[PDB]
Amino acid sequence: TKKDRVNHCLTICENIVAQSVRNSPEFQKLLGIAMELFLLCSDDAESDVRMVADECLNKVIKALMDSNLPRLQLELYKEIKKNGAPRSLRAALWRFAELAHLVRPQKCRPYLVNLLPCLTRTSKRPEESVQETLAAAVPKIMASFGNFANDNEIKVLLKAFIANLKSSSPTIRRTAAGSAVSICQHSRRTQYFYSWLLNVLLGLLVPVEDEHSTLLILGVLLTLRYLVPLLQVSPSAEQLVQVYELTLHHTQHQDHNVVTGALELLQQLFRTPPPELLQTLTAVGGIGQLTARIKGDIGQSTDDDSAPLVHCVRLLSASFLLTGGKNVLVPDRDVRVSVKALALSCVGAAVALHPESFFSKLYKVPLDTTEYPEEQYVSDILNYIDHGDPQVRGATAILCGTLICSILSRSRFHVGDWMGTIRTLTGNTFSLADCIPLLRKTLKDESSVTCKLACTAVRNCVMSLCSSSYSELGLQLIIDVLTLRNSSYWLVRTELLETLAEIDFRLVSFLEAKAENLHRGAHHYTGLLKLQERVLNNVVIHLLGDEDPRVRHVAAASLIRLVPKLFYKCDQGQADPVVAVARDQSSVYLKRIYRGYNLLPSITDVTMENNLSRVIAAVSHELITSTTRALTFGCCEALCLLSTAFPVCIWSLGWHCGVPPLCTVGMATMILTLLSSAWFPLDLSAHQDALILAGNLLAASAPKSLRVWPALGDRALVPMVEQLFSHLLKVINICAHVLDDVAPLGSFYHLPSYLRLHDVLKATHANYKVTLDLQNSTEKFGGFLRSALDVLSQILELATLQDIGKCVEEILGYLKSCFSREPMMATVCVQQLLKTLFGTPGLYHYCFMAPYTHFTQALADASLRLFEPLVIKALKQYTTTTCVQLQKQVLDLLAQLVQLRVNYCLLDSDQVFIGFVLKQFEYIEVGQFRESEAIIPNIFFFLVLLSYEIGIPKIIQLCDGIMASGRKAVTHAIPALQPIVHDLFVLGKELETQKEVVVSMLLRLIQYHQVLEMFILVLQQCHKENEDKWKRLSRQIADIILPMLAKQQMHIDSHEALGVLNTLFEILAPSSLRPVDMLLRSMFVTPNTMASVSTVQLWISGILAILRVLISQSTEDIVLSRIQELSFSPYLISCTVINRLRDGDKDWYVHLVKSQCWTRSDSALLEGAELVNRIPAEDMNAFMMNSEFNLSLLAPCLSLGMSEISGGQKSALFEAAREVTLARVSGTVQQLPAVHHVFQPELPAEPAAYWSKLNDLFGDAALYQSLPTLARALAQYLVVVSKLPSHLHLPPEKEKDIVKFVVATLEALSWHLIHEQIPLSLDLQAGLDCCCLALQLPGLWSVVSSTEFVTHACSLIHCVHFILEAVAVQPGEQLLSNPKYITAACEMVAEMVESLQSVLALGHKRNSGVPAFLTPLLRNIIISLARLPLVNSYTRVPPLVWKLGWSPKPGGDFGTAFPEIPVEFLQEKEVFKEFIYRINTLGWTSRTQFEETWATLLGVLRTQINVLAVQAITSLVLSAMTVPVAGNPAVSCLEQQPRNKPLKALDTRFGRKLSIIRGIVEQEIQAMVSKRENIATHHLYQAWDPVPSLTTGALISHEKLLLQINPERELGSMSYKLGQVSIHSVWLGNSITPGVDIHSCSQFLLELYSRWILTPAILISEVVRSLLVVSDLFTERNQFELMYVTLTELRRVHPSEDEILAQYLVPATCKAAAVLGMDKAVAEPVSRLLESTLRSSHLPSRVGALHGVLYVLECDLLDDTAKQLIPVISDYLLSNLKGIAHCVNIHSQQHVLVMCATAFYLIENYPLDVGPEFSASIIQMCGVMLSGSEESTPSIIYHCALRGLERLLLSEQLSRLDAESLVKLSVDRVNVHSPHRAMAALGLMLTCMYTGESVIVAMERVSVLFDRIRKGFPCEARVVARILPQFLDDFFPPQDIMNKVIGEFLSNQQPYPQFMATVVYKVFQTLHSTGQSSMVRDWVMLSLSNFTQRAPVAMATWSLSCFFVSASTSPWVAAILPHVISRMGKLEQVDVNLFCLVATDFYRHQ
Repeated sequence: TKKDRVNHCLTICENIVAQSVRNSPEFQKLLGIAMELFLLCSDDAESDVRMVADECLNKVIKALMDSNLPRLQLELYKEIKKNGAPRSLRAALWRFAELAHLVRPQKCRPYLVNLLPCLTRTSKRPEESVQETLAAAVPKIMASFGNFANDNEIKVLLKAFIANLKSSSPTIRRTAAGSAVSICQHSRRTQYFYSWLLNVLLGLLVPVEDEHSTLLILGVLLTLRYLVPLLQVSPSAEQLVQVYELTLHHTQHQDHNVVTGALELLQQLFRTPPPELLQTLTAVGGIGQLTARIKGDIGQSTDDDSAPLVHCVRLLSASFLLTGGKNVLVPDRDVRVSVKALALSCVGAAVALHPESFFSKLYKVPLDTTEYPEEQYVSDILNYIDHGDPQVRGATAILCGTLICSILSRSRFHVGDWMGTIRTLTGNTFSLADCIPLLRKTLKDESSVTCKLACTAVRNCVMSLCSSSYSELGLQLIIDVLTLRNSSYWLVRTELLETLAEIDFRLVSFLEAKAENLHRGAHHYTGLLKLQERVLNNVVIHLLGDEDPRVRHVAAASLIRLVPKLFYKCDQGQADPVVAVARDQSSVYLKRIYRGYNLLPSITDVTMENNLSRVIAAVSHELITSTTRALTFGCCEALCLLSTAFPVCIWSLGWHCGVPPLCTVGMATMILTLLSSAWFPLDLSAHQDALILAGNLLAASAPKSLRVWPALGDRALVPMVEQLFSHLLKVINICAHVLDDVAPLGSFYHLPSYLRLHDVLKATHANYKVTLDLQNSTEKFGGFLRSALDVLSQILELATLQDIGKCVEEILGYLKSCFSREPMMATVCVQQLLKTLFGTPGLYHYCFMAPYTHFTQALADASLRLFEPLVIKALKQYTTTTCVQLQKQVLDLLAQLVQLRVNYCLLDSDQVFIGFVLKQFEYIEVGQFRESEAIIPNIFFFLVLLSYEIGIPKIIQLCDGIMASGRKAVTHAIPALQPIVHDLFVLGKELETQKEVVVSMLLRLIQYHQVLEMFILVLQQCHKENEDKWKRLSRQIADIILPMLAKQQMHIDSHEALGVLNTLFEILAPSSLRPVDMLLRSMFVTPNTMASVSTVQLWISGILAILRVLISQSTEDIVLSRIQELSFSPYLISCTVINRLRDGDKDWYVHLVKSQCWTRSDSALLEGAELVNRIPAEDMNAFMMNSEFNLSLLAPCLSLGMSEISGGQKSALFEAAREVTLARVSGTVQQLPAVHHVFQPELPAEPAAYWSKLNDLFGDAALYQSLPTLARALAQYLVVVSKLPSHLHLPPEKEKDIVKFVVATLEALSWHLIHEQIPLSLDLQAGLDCCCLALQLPGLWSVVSSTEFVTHACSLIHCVHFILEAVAVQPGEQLLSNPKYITAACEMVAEMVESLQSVLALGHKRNSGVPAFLTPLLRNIIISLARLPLVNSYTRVPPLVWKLGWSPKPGGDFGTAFPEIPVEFLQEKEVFKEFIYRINTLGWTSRTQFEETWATLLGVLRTQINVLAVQAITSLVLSAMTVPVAGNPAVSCLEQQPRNKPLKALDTRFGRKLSIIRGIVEQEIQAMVSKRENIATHHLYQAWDPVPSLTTGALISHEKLLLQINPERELGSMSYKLGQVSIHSVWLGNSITPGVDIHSCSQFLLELYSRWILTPAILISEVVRSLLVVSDLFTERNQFELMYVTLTELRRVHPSEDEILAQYLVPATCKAAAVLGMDKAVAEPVSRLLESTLRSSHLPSRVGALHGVLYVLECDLLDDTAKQLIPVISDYLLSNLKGIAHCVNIHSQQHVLVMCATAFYLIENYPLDVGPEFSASIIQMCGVMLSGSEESTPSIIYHCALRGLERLLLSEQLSRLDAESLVKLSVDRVNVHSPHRAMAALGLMLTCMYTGESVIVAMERVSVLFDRIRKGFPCEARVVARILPQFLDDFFPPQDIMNKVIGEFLSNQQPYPQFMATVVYKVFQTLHSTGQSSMVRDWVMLSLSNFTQRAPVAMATWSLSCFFVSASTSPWVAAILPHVISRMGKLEQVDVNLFCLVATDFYRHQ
């Protein structure tokens, strides 16, 4: 039945696994019985039976390590106690060590007690096969069952194994020695049990002159080779020196098995020495202080005057390998060559310890000069290079390696001076010139065992020579190893490349330039000796192409060690090779997204990015141009080890090659073509390294690309991500059908390419399930399944819900089968899916000048649910596993189900999982837990985050147990509080008591430098919360740590440790460091003893970190006054004190213009200003600056010379009249007295007789007349400053005298109201315009603020409160219902700002008293005076505070410098509504005052005050959004962006003519039609639109954005109206396309408004509205993605019928999807929400939903199916215009205005997506509305639908029949009566003629312009006379233009020819072109006949003189016409003489 016995064992195995039913009361009985029967199959003796049925028992265990582990391990302990056959007991003992680390620590302590009776019987067994496997289980069992035993159980077990050293078998001697030493690593006390094994063994060799049973001598020396590796009460320093004398007697005790036993013990105690033993041998006296074949006086190891390591080399040589007479070999007959091999390796490991031994004499007393001629030294050790075999010539190859390694490190590379001292002491002649040619020879040796040992000698020896004086010989040994690259022994080639990885090839390139003979060398070569390109192209990349899997892996790790060490020539950092070595030695001595990628700005070394881009150039070249299988295969393994040490996201400029050509996608296009071949994935050793490297190269595009697969946003990048996500779902599809035996989107059935991949994952899985070996790193399926769930993770971050929404079904099925094999990184696949299913330089720079200036810059700053089946399975694993890499990834999966609020239903009835985390705190304190270190930071993050739903009272009692009762702090106690402190201090009366508890615990723990990072968090919140509490706490830790720094209790051993303590004294409050009594007693101290470098090192770190305080925090003056009092003697550490511690008509024209200028006053001002122009311009000041020039001819002289500059050439009008204006300003202030006193209208003469001078030099009625004529002068000059060149700005020296003159003209205004009357009340208006502009300029406003002008800034407050009170405040009222004058100026400004609510608001019931031309002027001037630093601190205090008890002292070197208001007053609503008024209309100042108001509002964040402070945070960001000064509502207003592009119809030669004509028409509209929100003053051409340029730039003027402004807005009215930042302007300031840190304030607001949504229904509505306004200021594609996620989870939860909340979120959700891609997963949620709200009955809900149409329709090329839902929005627009065609007054205003603005945006940009019938019918609905009456359709509805009609014509989109419908409607509206209505209709008549019988139809349009002169107001017909000169010259020739003008000039129905006189003048002088200047003459003849039929006789002669002027000579007749048309009637004798002169120069002109 021998073949019948085989079939029985194998059928029992398969019917247990295929049950699929475990933990059953039927299944429990079956597994016990037939489990003992698997080993009787092995107990039966046949190799056909023994081999077959032992691999079958391993199929049961591994399929049941998850399910039934406690049932498996109970049957198995029974068999050892049975103590069966030596074949039966053996193969069960393999099984029980591998399942020892699978037990739980709950059940472990019963398993320990039962084994020690069972583990002693198998130690007493003499079977030599049973004893072997126990030395491979007592390593594994007692390391996991180690910690659970006391001191009683482990002393019994070690007395047994020593009685197994008393046996004679060589197999049984070495298994009892490795059992004693594996326990003491894990016993209970690792250091206590090392000292106990050394006492037991030396009594077995107590005094050595005995008979010691020479088998038992070998038992004691083998337990000591295993324990000396572990020695590095304690094992004492006198216990270890008894070990060492024991062996030197036993290197002499004769045997060949006992001589070889004490020579392996000596080779290992020098390599890894115990540090107590190591100092007693190098010391000079050595053993003499601890006590208080050879034929000469050696001198034993007790003697002084020589080290014992000088002694120990004399002894091992003359007995083994040297004869004391002559340089001669010892024969191999005497000493074996196994015994001569271990004696050459012990002489080499001591020279690395004590190098002076090798130069010593062999005998101390010389040996018999009669017999021997000469005595020799120990240099005949180096004659064993010629001795025979390997490992003697190879172990004298390694004796010359560490003799050169350890002279250079002994004497610091001084091989000159150190060799002199020895030669006069021991007279040998042995230089290092006689050993390197002994080392150059063994590299060339024959045997491949001799070559392995000579190339480890160059690992030690060529980093010490090459930087030494012998670096001529040091470079040659670099050369010879390069010839050893092609020898055919696989261990010879991998110890080459480690001595080519430790090379510093920046120090190696330096020696090449110095060489001249070494480049030649042998055979006289010519050229360069290129080491670097030959050692990198022809070894390291070349040895990647080797055949062995051993040689390919070691060559990758060198390119991790070579890249920081290259030095390629001529970088833009290091230039020379001299400067290269200097930068690697100055950094040494002078100082949650997934793991793949990065979003930082990524500061990087510029020259370290250059060495990493030359090693990825030659590596992608032996992967593409390679011809072998072996070059492609082991160079995908060298690219996966770069990207885990030099990641791609950090070093992207090195990895970049090509793709996106600029954050990179480097080289990832080749490697996908390797994987898609059917050749390369068929072997799992390097297909798993090509998947970890293709996920690093598609993730470095994540900081660029992100704004199918809609989040990729780069269509050249999508096929690289479509492929891997197709490649990684077909490799989790072949790992699902393999772990479960099932026959063969992700699908590999129909591919024949991936049916080859199913036979390769099934060969590596038949060797795991058959061979039980749990602890393997390399498994190639367990290594391969780790690689393809790591990179399925990193792609899902790029994915969205819309791409994965068809695959959440797919990826969850595979992981339930992929869970059991590797659950550690199968939840890292599950941790990420839930994120994206829920949305989420020249050697003076380097050595000194670059590190010297990081020093001084930080000192000035020191002066300052398908988861429900998968989620339940992961919780059963944590209770039953034991590997603590898996316990760490399960505590992060549950901190994400509580943030993303999954309800606490994972434990539906009980509290099963939370009860198990409390028990694990029992095993850490006692220490019955194996790897608590890697779980204790993540245990405590799970616990604190649940309590916001175990409470924070209970959480902090658990952490107090670990610290005082448990292990050390730097693993357990200090990472325990990093989750608590960050989640308690950063994020009422219950919260105050728990903060006192946590600060007391750290004071017990200050000693550690990781505890000092937690305490920089504590000090930065008290400076923010409460500055009274901030200074109390920095005093308590002042007198703790400075007593520690003198007694050196502070662990500052690291340079991670000195960096934490110096950022502490900056942030510690300077009041606690201001007495220098404490810092000096902690400074000038002496430590206890400076013998040890543990204690020398902590005393010099206390002196370096309290000296960073005496340099910054206190200057030189304070420090040295103290030491005169404190007797700190300079003999503190002196050379006597430091020693005991270490041991212990040219001129005719000039006269005519004088008649109206040198006069008193005239009305000729616009006519007077033109005559001064053509004065010959070389002389203005001679003809303007005179005795009496009219100063009312000087201020309108400034306005006309600006219009020349705004278009063209520089103006002689405007340049020379800036010189005249500012000279008269100075002399009146020179007429003012010297020292100014403040004006006081209440008590004027009571101060002094200063006011006596002020009425005679200033109070003259002749000097008063100038002050309103000099007051119009400075009004027009300060306006144009925003648009003048730099020649024309006001001078800096004349800047003081324009500040002093605003003060002096506003005090002449207050001086008439007292005495005479009002000044003139136009002179009320001219004097307060000089004052409104000096407060808007950045130059003039700064001078008013300084200390010199306290009198001049408090006198504009007394005199603007005197003009506002003497006009508005009727007698017997008020406005609303230090020296004295400063606080009488400070109380004055508080009263005026409360009036802007009531008094000065434009149109209030209280505003009937102010005459409403000052409510523009006096509203802008009360704002800019309370921005002064004299005043501003008091004005922000609301008036309910001063009734309460708040009055601190002011000091700022001024009057009032009050601190800001504390939070406790703001907790009342009436007190809180008045503080928010003072901050918006007032703005802010320099940027320090912006962050003061930010901290006061957040502490407010009872629900009546939660509502009103979310609205206060909206208004603070917008004053950082303003385009000028940004924080001043006086000057400026909010920036807006046109969503209409600039036009195409301009920029042609006919098109540049289009832009001049409609410049004149639009500009006098805004003087009539518009609202002046921007403009305070009364001046005319104030056209100012704050559209910026865009990274912002200059400001765009109003004439350049001619038709940019959107039709949603009233003319010029600047406010928020939902369209401020259009998504055109998001993408080109923040480059994303699918002074305040304003970026800082917008990240903090995304965290706050999501936790309130995910609050009462009052607070639901006002939180969605604050987030839509700040959306102007989101500056990143990371920031727009978080906005869209929070708004969609609301709608499914919050009810649909909340129609306040419904109309803020439809504007909110739609502006996200525009900056985001409007993709197929985004369109279907965004398109459905716009359709429903337009059906709502709530009329302001209709209006917010229509702005969301625009942003979707605006920029993104919209999806083709979703643009068929534009006929959803097209149909709504037709229905509500036919009802609001006739009547607009009835229905609405801003529902009628916003709805016609989006009709115009469809016809231009998106024509074809709507019908052609829809375009022509929006034209017709603006006929009925624009031809309505002046009350049927309002003026605001009129002007906005009409500006959009001339937009569509300039766009070239409209048809030829569609365009002429607009032509007819514009004719009928010019003849309506209202001219502001009729000024806009004239602009439409131009554009139709400017987009286009030809002679005939143009006759009708021209005569429409001529009638508006006749009928029409003179505010209208100024516009018509500027155009019609320029208008007629362009269209039709001047023979036809001439007939209509004069016949409509001479007519009796001409109401005034005055404005018709300017029309005829500009025609002729363009007709004075050379072709038509004579045709000018013919038309003069016909018009003279018409005058003979007469007008009235005074009137008829006036028209004659105007005509001949316009047709005359050039220089002087042409300038007479404004002097002629000045006097129209009123004939004079002076009038008769002027007619004669003009028409006679024409008689000589013919």
